[PDB]
Amino acid sequence: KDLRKKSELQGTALGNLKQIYYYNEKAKTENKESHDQFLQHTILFKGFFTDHSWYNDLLVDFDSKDIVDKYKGKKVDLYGAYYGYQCAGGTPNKTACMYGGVTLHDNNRLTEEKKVPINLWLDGKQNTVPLETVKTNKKNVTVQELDLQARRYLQEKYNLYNSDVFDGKVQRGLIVFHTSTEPSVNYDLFGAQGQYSNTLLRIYRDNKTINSENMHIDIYLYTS
Ligand SMILES: [Zn+2]
Repeated sequence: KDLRKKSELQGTALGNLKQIYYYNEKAKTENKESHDQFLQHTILFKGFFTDHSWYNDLLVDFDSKDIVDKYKGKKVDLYGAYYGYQCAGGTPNKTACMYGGVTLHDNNRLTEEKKVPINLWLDGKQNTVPLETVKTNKKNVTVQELDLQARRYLQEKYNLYNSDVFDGKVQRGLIVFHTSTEPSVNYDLFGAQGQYSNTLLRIYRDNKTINSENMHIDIYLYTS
């Protein structure tokens, strides 16, 4: 297809993708509230981390002040991948970074959690994915929240982000967040830019959320 290939992805790019989607901790937290803005289109959550870990503040970046004004001062829920490297922001080695992942709290919580159906095809051979693979308690959920889970599995079941010598067989792939309404969102499993989280995680900057009810995912893998 018109998919980018593993070959082109630097050894650190492929490594960081693997840390992001497999090795790293996601930032999940409910009923959070922030008034703090930081330079035109980012919200700053003072003391996002309540444990005793490296990072204290979190800096959520978005495409525009439109999205920022949609959440600033509102009770939001977070779910995403955060990074410390090149986290261009305020408090020194204390501010971590995330792109979007912000959701509106109220009325979003579902009665019973939704298991999002993934259809998989490795070289046409439709392989089946477990039903608990990707799940969310949100009526309206970020593509990032679904993505982080969807890709975790492809890392596990398929070593997607492995060097060709350690079974990184698939060399091209596409993930599709097919929704029951608007045009499905599609990602190229290898089309990220850069080799570090600062640019790789930028794809989610649009804070694109979708309807979880009556929706699923399509994953196409090609080992050629
Ligand atoms: Zn579909």
